[PDB]
Amino acid sequence: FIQEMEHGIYTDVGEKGSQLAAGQKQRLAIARALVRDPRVLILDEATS
Amino acid sequence: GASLAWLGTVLLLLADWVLLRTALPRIFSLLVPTALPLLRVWAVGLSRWAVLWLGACGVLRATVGSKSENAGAQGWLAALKPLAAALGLALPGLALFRELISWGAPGSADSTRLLHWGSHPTAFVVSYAAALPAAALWHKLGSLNPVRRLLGCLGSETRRLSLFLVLVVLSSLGEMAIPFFTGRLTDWILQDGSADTFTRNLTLMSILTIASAVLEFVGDGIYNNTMGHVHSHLQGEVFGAVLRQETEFFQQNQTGNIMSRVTEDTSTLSDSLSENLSLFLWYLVRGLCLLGIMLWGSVSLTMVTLITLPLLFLLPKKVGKWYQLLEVQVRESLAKSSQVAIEALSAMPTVRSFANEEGEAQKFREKLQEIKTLNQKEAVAYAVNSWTTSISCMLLKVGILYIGGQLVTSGAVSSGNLVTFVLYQMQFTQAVEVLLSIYPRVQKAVGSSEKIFEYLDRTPRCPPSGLLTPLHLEGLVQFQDVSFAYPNRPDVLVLQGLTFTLRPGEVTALVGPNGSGKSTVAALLQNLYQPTGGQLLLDGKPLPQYEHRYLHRQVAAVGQEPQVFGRSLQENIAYGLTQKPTMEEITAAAVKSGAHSFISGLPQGYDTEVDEAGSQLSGGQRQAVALARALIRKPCVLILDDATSALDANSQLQVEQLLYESPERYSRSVLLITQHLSLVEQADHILFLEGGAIREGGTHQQLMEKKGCYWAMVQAPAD
Ligand SMILES: Nc1ncnc2c1ncn2[C@@H]1O[C@H](COP(=O)(O)OP(=O)(O)OP(=O)(O)O)[C@@H](O)[C@H]1O
Ligand SMILES: [Mg+2]
Repeated sequence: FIQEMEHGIYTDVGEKGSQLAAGQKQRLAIARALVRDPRVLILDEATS
Repeated sequence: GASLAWLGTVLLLLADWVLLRTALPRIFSLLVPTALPLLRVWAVGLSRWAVLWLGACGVLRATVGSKSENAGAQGWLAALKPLAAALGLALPGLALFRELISWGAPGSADSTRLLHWGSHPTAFVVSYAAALPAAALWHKLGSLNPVRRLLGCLGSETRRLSLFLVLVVLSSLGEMAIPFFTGRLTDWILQDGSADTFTRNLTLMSILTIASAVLEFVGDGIYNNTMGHVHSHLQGEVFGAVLRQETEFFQQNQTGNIMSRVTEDTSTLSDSLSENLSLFLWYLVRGLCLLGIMLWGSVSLTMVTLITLPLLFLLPKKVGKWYQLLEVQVRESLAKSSQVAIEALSAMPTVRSFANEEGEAQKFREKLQEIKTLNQKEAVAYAVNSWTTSISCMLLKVGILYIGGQLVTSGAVSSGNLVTFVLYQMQFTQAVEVLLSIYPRVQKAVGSSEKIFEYLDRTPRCPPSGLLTPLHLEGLVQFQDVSFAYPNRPDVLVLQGLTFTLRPGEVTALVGPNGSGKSTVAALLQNLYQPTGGQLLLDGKPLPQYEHRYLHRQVAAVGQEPQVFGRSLQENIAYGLTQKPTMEEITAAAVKSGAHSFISGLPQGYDTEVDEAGSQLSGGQRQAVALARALIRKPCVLILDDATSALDANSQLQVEQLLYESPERYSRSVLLITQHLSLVEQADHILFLEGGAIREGGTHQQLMEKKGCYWAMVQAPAD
């Protein structure tokens, strides 16, 4: 869904990610968490 | 037309110069005794005015007969009457005023020697030259910007600012009555043996000072109360206007920005208004008093002073726009800083969980750097404007001094009157400097109020609320070829050709992958957005035809991430009801939604104040509170937007009972957006909204038989 946006990864998401679906927000949060290559990963209702 | 009018005007001028110049003084000297020269002058002036007015009326009547030529000639002729009035009544009025001023020091030479001035060609030319500009100004005035918008706020408060002005004038009169009754200080204080003059003057001065102080006290109280009312009213109006806008206006303008505009721009505007308006009115009154004194001193030099004020006000008129733009930029930067701060302070767990306090600080510092670069220009402009005002008033004083010296050398003005005029003209120029300093502040206030007045004058891009409040509403919703594209990205269609119907007593599940458009359907059914195509009917009529509050108590929705305000749970459950419900209704709703179990266990029960973000309520409890809030209205249409995601087993059983078992199900239609197939399986209708279009529909058995998208979704985990 990122490539379907107007400007790809440079598209403004809105305040509190308002211009997004809930699943898109969860996927973006997962991507943010994974970009760090964390040693410990805590998925708190990451797939609700 | 024009030629006849010009010929008539020339004939009138010649007649006035020939006959009225000489014949009238002789006639009124023979008719009137010599003991009343003022009476002779008044009679001659009245006769001249009458003759000229009759001539002007005749010329106007003659010109009205023909209408073939332009109307400019008539416009010019319109000033013949005031010009004639000035010509006739300039001399007698001055003579009467001079006689009334003093009965022992006549200026003479006008009232007396009446024919010696009426027939005097020099005096005739002087009267014409004096009457021409006064008549021109009067005619120009009679024939008859963001600052007007700024000052329109003081509309309903005129009756109180008028009292303020009256009290200011009374205080000024009391201030000036001291020298006119007690004289100069040394006249009584220095005299040795003063018993009936020192005490009298001291008591009179003290009484006048006390009266002026009390008048100023009352006026200031009235003014401050009025300004407080203005401030409150303006803030309320701005907030209401902001809330009257459309749903996307709040996606273009962010929360902190709007909050800064509503709370901070208005406050600065009102403070500037109050300070500068009080200053302006006070200095206007005192400058008028100083002008009166100056006129008493030397009329010619006072007119010369009044001629040159526009020269002093030229430059401010040029730089006002620069001031406005500067202040607009300053307000915008402050709003951006407010947005950064609001966004950071509302998600502190997220900021700290990623160790990004430094980044938020850096963003705030960047906004503050913008504001700093603007403040540098503010300060430099302040210094330069101060220099300009000081130099302007200094040059005014110097020029008046030079002209007064020339006049005193030429013998036109006596030395004492010249000194008095100079001493009061210095104060007048100081007041002029104060007003010049006020002007940039007004320009900056315009700049500050630009955005809030844009809010106030903005036209919401949404239909107005209707008037339909039927006593009984069935709850039958109909989407007919409804299509929608979000206003920010109208080129993409989120919904394409949705056609379906919600009937009371039935449940219609809306299933599909993420981004399909289900929450968009819920938002359309709540009247948050208007469909671009098709039509959406509630009980056979469009949603905009229903009243706002009626519609929003007849259609209730539990959102995907329900919002809970910072109030007691009792106030959250009943949020928006005109009549506050009784605790029996609130507890019944909580029982229906399953929120009674945990609310009752709270130490304070339903009076438990909720945090701003609702962090006290865990996931599932907040959804139960939102469901109770939806259900307390007894709506005809009930939307559940992924409302069972966080509910535990007990609340899931409660919602299942509410949907498919409760006796009230027959009085409402439910749109059940969900992904829990347990509730979808019992749904009377199922709609697979994939990609914004309903790929399939029907009951559970039919979709399972079709082995289409629904079957694939159901058996995906089993693969
Ligand atoms: N305010 C908005 N402005 C622009 N596009 C938006 C806005 N809100 C949502 N969208 C987009 O509209 C599409 C549909 O969003 P919507 O929330 O209606 O889908 P959904 O199927 O209900 O999502 P989910 O299953 O994740 O809850 C998505 O592509 C989303 O990014
Ligand atoms: Mg959704």
